[PDB]
Amino acid sequence: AMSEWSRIAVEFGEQQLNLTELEDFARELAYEGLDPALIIKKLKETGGDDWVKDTKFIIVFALTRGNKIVKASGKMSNSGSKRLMALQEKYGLVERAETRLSITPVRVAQSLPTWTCAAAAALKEYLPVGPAVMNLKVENYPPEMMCMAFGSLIPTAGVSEATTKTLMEAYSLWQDAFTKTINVKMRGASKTEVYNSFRDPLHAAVNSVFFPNDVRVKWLKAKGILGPDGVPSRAAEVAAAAYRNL
Amino acid sequence: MSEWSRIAVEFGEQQLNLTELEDFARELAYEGLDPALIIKKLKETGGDDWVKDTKFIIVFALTRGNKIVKASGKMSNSGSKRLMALQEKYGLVERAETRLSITPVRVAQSLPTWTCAAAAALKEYLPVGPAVMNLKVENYPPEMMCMAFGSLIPTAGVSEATTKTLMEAYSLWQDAFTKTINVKMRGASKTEVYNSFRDPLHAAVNSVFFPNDVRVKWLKAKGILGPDGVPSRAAEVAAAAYRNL
Amino acid sequence: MSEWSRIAVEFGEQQLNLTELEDFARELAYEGLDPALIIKKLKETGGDDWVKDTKFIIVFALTRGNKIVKASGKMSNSGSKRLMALQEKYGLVERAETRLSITPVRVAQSLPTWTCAAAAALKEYLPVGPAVMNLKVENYPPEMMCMAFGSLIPTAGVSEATTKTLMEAYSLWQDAFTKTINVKMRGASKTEVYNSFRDPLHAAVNSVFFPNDVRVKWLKAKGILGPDGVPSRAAEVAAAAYRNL
Amino acid sequence: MSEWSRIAVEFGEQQLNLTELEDFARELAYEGLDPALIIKKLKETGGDDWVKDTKFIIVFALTRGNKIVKASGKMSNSGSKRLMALQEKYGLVERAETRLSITPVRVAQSLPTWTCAAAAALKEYLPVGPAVMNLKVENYPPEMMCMAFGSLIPTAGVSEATTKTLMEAYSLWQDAFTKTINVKMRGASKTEVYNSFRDPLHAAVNSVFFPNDVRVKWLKAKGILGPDGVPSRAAEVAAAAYRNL
Amino acid sequence: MSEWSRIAVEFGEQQLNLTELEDFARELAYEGLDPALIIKKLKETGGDDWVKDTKFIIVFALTRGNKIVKASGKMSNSGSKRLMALQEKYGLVERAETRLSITPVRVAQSLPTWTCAAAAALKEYLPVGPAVMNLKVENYPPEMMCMAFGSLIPTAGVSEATTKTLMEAYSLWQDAFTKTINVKMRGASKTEVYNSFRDPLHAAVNSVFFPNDVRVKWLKAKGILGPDGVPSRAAEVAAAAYRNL
Repeated sequence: AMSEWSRIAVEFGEQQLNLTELEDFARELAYEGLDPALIIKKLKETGGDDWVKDTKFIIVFALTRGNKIVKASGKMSNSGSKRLMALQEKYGLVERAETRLSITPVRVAQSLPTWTCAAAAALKEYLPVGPAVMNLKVENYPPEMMCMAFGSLIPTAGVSEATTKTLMEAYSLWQDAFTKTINVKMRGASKTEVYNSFRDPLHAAVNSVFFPNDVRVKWLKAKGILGPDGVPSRAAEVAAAAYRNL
Repeated sequence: MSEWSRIAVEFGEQQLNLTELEDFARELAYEGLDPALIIKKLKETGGDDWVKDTKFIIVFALTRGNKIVKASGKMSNSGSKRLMALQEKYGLVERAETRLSITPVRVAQSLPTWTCAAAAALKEYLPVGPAVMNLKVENYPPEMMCMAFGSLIPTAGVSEATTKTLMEAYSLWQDAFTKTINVKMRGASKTEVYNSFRDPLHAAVNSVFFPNDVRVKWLKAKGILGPDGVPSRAAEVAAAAYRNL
Repeated sequence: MSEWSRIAVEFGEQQLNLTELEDFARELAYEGLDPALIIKKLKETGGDDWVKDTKFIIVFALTRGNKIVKASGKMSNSGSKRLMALQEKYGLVERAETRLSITPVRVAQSLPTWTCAAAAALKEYLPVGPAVMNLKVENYPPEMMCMAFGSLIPTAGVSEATTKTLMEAYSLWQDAFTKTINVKMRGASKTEVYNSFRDPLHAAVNSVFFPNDVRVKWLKAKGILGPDGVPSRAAEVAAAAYRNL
Repeated sequence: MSEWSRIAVEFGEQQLNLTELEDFARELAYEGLDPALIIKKLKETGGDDWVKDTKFIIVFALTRGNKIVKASGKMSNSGSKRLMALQEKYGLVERAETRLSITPVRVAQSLPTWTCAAAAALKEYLPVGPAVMNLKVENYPPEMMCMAFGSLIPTAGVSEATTKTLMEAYSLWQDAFTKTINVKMRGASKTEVYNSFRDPLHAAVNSVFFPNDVRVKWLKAKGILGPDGVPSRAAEVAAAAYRNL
Repeated sequence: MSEWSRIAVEFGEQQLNLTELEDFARELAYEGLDPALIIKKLKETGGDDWVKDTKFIIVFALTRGNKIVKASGKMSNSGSKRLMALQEKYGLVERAETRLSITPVRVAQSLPTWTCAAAAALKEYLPVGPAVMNLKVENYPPEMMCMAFGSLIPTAGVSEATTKTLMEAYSLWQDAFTKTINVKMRGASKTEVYNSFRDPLHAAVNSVFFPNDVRVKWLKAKGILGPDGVPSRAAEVAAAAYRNL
């Protein structure tokens, strides 16, 4: 009212919302941890042959050591150090995901989710936070869930909303545990504060559409995490309950 | 007494000038932003694309905040490209250092009634949404879930009791926003957290730019103030929640 | 036994010169500011805009502190322009590093009786005012709601308990100030907080720059002392309140 | 339903090569140091002084750790000179960043039977020695009070319960060391403490450089294992005492 | 077994030279200062201003510590100007980097008996004076309220149990000083801060520079030890106080 600027503010408020375009903007700008297609393309293009061989290796590193290439290269066998650093030069691996284009080894593992989670369980005895830590909270925690990549495999279609919620709570057990075990800064945070530090990445993975739900459900059934009826395992239901109970 | 000592004393014998001083106080009192300068800049720069460009900036502020570069690595390709472009185009910055610093949130703050309505329509997208609020109160007004709602609390055409409830109701989200989003506030009391936002909120409320005669109408239309001029039920329960830690 | 050990042994054998020592201690003691240094600089640099300039600088100190650049980003453009102008005009700084360092607050401290009177006149604009204070005690004396008040407590013309009591009342505000305003010292003990301000508070009180015959007269004329030279009701309560954690 | 999506899927559809994988995991597994790399550098560079030089470094590592420069300003003048000489002479560094980095503590780890032997002799000089271990357990084996003892725990020629006990006894010191010395670990949980050394411990216990037959025969000679091949009273009680938080 | 592996094996089958090792350990153990060095530097550099110069330096150390520049900006002009001159004059540093670092406190520690006397005479000027210790203990010995006291604690000329009482009585001031002055030390257990001073204290007490016979005689001349060579009432009380957390 008072100035032309004041009136402009008021009239801008008088407008009517376009709910279809506001939504688009919202999703356009919504959190996103990675573009799996860009990482797979970068990888396959860069290494022609020897890209499946080279990628897997990057995934075992991510699974067992994280993103910290340089510190890690100094604390490993010579051949593993040698190859790791070779692959870093070769793919331009970075230790921190600054932009959409930055290839961290954990982004690599998150981009091939069903291979990673399978490798996780085969290697459960090498994971930084595996059966030891998990088993003393629940009997038989599904080892495929012991990695950053498992959230991409929780489905949102072909299962009940309750099933999807169970899988997230169960998975949160390991998320919360990994964080505490691994993150120095996070030590002493309430259960909610731990949660928030991973709310967004887990959501973006779940509600992502790159890895198709029908493939998820089948994988889940095949691993026993869902029964044939499409509802969680015993172990999942407990892990979920455990997590709801702190 | 040295010559100086004697000056110091004679300086406190002077009569106070209560208008001089008040004027001084207000001129130096914390000020959140110049919305006028912000709107003028966006319009003069954008031409007519400014109205859409703004809405797009406001949605960014609503769901991502101010950290443009960090957030551009964590979105879609369309979002990121458009956002970087709007930044280059308008001179957008991530920190509100000076009065001329155009931050996404300050843009949101300079078009209040749109932002809140957008926030409510985009409520499921907010970093502190109904997921958070509901654990504290059933039916938290979604128009209160954003940084811009502060400008809409009126101080004229409602009682200072109505005003105060709207601010306590609002302080519930201010609290949860801070505690949820920024690490430097872990294990901090309800009086420390309030203090981290005392200054901006009191300045938002007592801003003269966005007029109170519209604030009351808009609140009414949005059911946060009833027709009798008093808060809704959802507000009163929200105030009560905050009053009780 | 040889021969530096001998020098050491023989060194400790000497008789102390208690005066030598006590003078060394006074020279090396904490000192917060040379008020005369301050006032002299202001009066030489600014001519007579100096009396106006100081008030306005003091109001800045009383309501926003020492943070010249951050504050100026967050205030009316009028206030912002005169602040940066006065900074350059007087070489105002943000941190006291040397005795030469002229900060707003030190300026505030160099004209005590004016500062506390304006603190009183502008209670509602203080970052720690009657709001925070009434949650502690009924009627907390407003003149004590600033950094300047310490300089006004008497070490002569009153009983030593009177002095102890004024300082105990004051530490209510001091403690409140720090906790409310220091980002560090958040989960910190009472004495820990007290230790953050003992040395300056003690230095301020024991200062010889501002005469006690004026302090007592002013304190009585403000009612913080009664005519018999003893604390008021609300001062006695404030001490006990500080005493009682 | 995308080119790249279809790639991810059939990718995750591959059979694992459990041997491919086991090998990658081991290659990428945490490795504390390459003792063979270490010995070979000390012996190529040291010629024959190497033995007596190594002994001196191992002694500094045992009693001051790895912080060469800071420690040299706080010791005797001769020991300080000899420190800095051996540093230039062998490229001794303070942090183990690469596999090539030669730290005193690493040097010590590369010769664990000597190191643990000489640690028991130097028990009164150890940062964490018999005073701390006696407030926890009767008769803590002195050979254990060092970073090198982990390598001496065997996985071959003893029961796998023997091994667990030996790791549990040892963790008592390990836990005490980190709490005593690491300013960060202060006020952390027992688990939080165990994690910071779980990895290097398992790598040491599981290394193949220093042979299990020799580890066992040595521990027999030191009575950390009785003739049967099972723990000592002290190991057993020390084990139990670590277990009980 | 093979092949560098075999070197590490035979390296550990080498007999221990306990003469070699004990020497190494002493050369390498913690040392706080060559006080002879310090006195030597001061006498040669200063001729006879040297005696009065040191006295002044020590008063500085006692009441303000080692931070020359920071403190010189918060004292009288007189004291600031003399302090800086002495720093240029003597090459004074604020931090104890190497054995040649002559810090104020290090000067105080080089002339222990003088310092503790000076400390007791200036007890009210000390950063941790009676105000602190008087709450903890009735009549805490003022000579112990400084860093130099530990060199005075005797190891010979008195019983082992007497010594432990002094080290314990003293630690009460040690504990108090560290907690009350170092912020990084806040929120920390008793053992965490004891460790903070354990090495320096041990190094002082066990030093051979200052002869034990003087220590005892001097302790006696102050009533810290009675004529039979035993701790005072104040001594045993303060020790009890310290063992009782």
